[PDB]
Amino acid sequence: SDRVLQLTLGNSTITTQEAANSVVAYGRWPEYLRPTEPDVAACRFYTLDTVSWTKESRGWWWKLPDALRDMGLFGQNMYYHYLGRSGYTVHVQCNASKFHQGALGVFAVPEMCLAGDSNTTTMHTSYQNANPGEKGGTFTGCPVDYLLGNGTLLGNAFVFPHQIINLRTNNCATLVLPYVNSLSIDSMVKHNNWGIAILPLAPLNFASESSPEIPITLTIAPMCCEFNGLRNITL
Amino acid sequence: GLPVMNTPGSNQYLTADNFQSPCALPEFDVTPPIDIPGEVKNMMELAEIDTMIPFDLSATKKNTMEMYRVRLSDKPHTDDPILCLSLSPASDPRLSHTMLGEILNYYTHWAGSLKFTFLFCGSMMATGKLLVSYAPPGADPPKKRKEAMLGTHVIWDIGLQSSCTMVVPWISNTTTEGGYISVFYQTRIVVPLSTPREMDILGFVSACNDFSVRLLRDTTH
Amino acid sequence: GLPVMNTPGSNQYLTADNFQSPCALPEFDVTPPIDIPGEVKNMMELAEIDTMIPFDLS
Amino acid sequence: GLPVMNTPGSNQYLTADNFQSPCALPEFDVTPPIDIPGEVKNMMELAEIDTMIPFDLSATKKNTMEMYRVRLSDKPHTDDPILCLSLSPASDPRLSHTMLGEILNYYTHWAGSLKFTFLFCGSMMATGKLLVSYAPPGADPPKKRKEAMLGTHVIWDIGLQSSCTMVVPWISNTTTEGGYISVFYQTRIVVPLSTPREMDILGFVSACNDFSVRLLRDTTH
Amino acid sequence: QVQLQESGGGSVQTGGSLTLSCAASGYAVSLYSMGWFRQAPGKELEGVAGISSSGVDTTYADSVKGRFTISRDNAKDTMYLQMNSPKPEDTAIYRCAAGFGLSLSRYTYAHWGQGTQVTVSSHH
Amino acid sequence: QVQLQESGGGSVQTGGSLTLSCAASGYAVSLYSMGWFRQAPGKELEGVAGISSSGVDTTYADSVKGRFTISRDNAKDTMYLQMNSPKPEDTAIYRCAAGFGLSLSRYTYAHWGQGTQVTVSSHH
Amino acid sequence: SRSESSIESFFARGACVTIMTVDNPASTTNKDKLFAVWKITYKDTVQLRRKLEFFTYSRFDMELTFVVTANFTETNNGHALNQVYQIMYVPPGAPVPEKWDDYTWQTSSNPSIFYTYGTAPARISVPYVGISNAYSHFYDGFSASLNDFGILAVRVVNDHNPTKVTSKIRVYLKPKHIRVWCPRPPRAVAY
Amino acid sequence: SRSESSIESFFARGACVTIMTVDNPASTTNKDKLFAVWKITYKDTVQLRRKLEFFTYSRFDMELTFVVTANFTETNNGHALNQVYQIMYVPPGAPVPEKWDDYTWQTSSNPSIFYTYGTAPARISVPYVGISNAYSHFYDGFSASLNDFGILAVRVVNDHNPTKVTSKIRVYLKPKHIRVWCPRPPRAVAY
Repeated sequence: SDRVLQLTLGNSTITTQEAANSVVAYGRWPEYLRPTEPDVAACRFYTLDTVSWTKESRGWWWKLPDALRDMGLFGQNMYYHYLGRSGYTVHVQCNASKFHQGALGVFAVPEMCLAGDSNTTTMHTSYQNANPGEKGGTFTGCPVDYLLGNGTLLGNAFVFPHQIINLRTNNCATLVLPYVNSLSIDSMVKHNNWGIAILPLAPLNFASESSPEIPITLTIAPMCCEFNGLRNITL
Repeated sequence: GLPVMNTPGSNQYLTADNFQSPCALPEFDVTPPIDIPGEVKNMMELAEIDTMIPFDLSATKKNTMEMYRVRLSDKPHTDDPILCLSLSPASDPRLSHTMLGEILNYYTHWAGSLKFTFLFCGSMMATGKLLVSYAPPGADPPKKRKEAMLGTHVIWDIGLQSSCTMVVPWISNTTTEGGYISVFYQTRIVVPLSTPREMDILGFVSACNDFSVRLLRDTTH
Repeated sequence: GLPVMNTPGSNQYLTADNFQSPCALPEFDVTPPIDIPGEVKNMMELAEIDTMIPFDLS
Repeated sequence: GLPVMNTPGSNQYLTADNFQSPCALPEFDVTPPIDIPGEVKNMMELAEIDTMIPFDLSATKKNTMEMYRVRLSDKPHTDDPILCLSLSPASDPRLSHTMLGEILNYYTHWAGSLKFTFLFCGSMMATGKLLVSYAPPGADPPKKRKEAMLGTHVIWDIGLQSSCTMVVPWISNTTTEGGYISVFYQTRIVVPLSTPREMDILGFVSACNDFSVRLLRDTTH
Repeated sequence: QVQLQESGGGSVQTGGSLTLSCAASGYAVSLYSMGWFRQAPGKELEGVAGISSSGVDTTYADSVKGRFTISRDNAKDTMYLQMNSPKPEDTAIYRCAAGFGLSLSRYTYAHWGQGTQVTVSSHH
Repeated sequence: QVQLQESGGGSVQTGGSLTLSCAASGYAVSLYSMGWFRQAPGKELEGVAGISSSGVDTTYADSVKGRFTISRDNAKDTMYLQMNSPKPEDTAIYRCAAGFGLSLSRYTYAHWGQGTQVTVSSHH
Repeated sequence: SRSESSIESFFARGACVTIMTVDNPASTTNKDKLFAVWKITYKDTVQLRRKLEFFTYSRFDMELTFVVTANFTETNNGHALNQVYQIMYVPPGAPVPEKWDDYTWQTSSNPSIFYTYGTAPARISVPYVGISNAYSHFYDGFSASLNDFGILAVRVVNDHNPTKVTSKIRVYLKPKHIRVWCPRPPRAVAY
Repeated sequence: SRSESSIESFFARGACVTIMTVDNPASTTNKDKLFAVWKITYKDTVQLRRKLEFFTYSRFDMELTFVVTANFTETNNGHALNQVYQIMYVPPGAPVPEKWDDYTWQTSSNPSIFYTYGTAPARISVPYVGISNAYSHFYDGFSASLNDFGILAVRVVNDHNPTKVTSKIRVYLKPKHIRVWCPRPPRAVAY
């Protein structure tokens, strides 16, 4: 759209799309809990593993704060504080041309659980499999794609706040998610607040031969993060 | 004691009554709430949210990701519409599975207006004009372009925008015949150079302000 | 509880009583009426209407 | 009589109800009270009273006067703390037997803050510096002096005063892991001339203003 | 509900005349129009034939006109897909439930039947 | 609750290798660290040996290092106090329950076991 | 015009959650022994469950109604005097009873209600007894173990009678003053 | 925030104090003879006892609830008409009854309550009937003989029936408006 501006959260450099429509989760802004507040140190853009959107792809998914566990300062506070809360400015850009055709679906599922009608026992999946870090996870046609990986017919996946990266429109996704949970503060280590999933709405089709697939990018910034009780400084 | 007289209804439990009852835990520390965003008042709010209608429920395309991908295929100017849809929001398989539709399973009566939104899932370089139509109840599906075109129709240019919205006016339930919604090749698809001659479309229905409901029923097994 | 005393008539159903009763459907969408002409208040109104007496019953 | 209607709950006894009841002795000479000092309003008041934590529950030292005498013994600078304590006020044997702790047996939830007080039970002539530490939940017991020292610690000089108080901040119950409280030989004990090289210490935990409780349970046999 | 049950499919010498049926287990059989979709192994279920709401229109695919036939039974629910002279490509899996249209499965009458495999085998 | 039950004690010729056990009748056996306290007749129950929360650290008293051994069983609860070469002073009453530490009983894991008397007797 | 449609009337229904069975045998039958114990959940049923599951978070005052019907199992002309059933509501985290005998059964804390058969059904209410600010119908991660509203306990209060009387406790729940946060697409199929 | 925690809610519970047994025999059984007599104390039970014992002095309005269930002891098809039980509350220091016959049983002073089985349980209240300004849970010295709130007496009001009906009086006490002076460390073990 032109005239795009960069924002530097001290260390991080952006250069957005421009602005072209952003999304606020239930029209709410992240505000302080009414503690250890890092501010700029842990409230600065971190870039996750850029993944490859291929014809064959089923989708991708990440947990918050899980992904950003291995993220410098934010991750320290996270590991060094028993009690903790935060917000996130999800920014998923995917650049292609006027010779590519498809539609990306980025959803924000508070408590994004996956599979098992064994309500009797959930979590089941192992701690490591439930927390795949920055590298991320993928749906399969077990996160059954058309059931949001969770037994629920995807056609409704639009309940959660979302934007559609339609190739021929905006080549970006901008999602703001204030802190959601029953608790006022939380065990960041153990509990995942949000679930950023990105599934194909329209498939990837490219003209003749060009880019055999294209790339999608997740850089997210923590929004007003705080924590309770500084535990042992384990180095 | 004060003279009192017992009337019919005494000692009988009303499933949907409204009476005061004695509290099991006097003075309990009720944790107060917080402003967790996601506060709802009604169900209709959920229905005035767009929902991807799973149009294609063909043998294979029913119950997989293709149920949503209505392909613009290389065929002729066969006027039998690109898409056909019966406006029976609960009594039509494609509409009964919507967010809106699921709520319509929880009442016997629904009334007001709805709206169809189309996302063109083709190239920036690709163009064409399509036609969205709605023949209100009574009228039958308009089999030829002209027939639909004659009535309420919307000519939607691809090469100008990806977003098309056509609101549906007045309708009413008892869960037997309503309206129809249809898509037609006004023109046809213009492909620039060597670009995949078969791209798709995505439809999103959502309720209107005027849309509400009455008489609460269910279904569970 | 408040001292109360039960008197004769309790537990007995009067066919032509006038009591308040609990509602089966709380908050139901009662369709409001319209001015359909033909609103009557009493039966006598119907009686102050001419009627062809069938005199000849041979 | 006034038309009345009997609703569900009539004729049923609620163990924790709140109803008016008829009096067995009308006009009885109720002796009026006097200001006997010792008037309490709540239980928490009793919990914001210091209580000698019976730290030493060793085979012999459990259930005799020594359970309270944590000896400062002639050993080396073995950094495994002089005293160790798990902050599980009801789920920890040493804390479950306290005044505070006993009350914590009468609820399921307790929340707020607590405070540790130490009385140095050594000579006026004896000195040294000790270290009181609290690593909040998550953190494990800090096995070496340094590890505890790195975090919230209090260096307490014997040769300056006998009274040490370190308040504990934020915690919460469901009667599964909390914090830890520890004592370390910052320096070591300085004995003047020919004085008994093994004296003791006395610990007193008490609640903070912010400390309260919820959901009343029990246990009796 | 009209629940459609497909019959009439299998092996025939290339150049026969196979009539394929589809019983409507519902009242509004008089519903809408009708149809027959075939899908080759892994390929799409393209619109072969179609009849009207009454059982009057006759709409076929480019390959199948001239030979293929469709006729819905008013009285006895089922529509008859008569593949006059079946061929090697007519060795596709057949489905039914097309009321309100023809051409594409990208619409029609969503509530679809199961499937029946027709194998046009003439070589011995 | 983890309720500890002490086993492995008694008479041995001074200079043997007695392995002493202590079963944990509770889930959080993985609790904390562990240990073995001995008390001579009327004397104090000093900290002899200790293992970690996982069953990794090895901490002994000045007398007992080089010979004594401690190993908590993860799978089968009990910690093994192997008094390699027991001596006349190792003729003390042994106890267990030391999760969170070593050195002194003036702390550790309060909920303590009963007792077992080891008598290191070599003279005949 | 939108009313009956609102939250306070989406759940303003008295739906069964569970059906528990008790007995008063003179014989020794320790299986269905006098006591009945059930974990207060919505999870057992279907209807009420899906309804709540439209959302991820909730707060509701939890009322319960207990209609109790009985009968004589053995084909005998034997008799029985009218009975009483102590309904013990147990707030989350307490000792759960077994043998209808135990100390717990005297509670001194737990609210319990004695009911005499053949009258207006049993009724109580437990306000938002959430350990959090909301009841999360779903919770992603590791501690499934839901929220726990406690456990319901009913036994025959009267002593052993020559003629064995079997009863049933039909439990209904009206979640008065309910509030919900962030909706999910509802469960497509069955559980 | 401290509420439910306060005294007026530390004891705002209905805890059993005693379980007394009566009968209506046509036969001569002088042991469990018609009458039931029990010294109003908290001392018998456990739960309620320890609770009070947290303090040394008290004042409380003493309410009591009597749920009464019955049955037929002998394995017979015999019958019995609904019954009545006179509950005699006896204020401290009065003549204590024996044989359900005696003058005392007509009282003209003592408050008594007749109850007809199969209804809402029995209920009364006795305000602070302390001979002092407070009820000392402990008293050091010599006059153990506690305070005495009196004695409860129940019998079958109806005459002798061919079929012997045995009943039970479950007594509960809610010490409404309680006040306490100078606390002690509570009793470590059991009694």
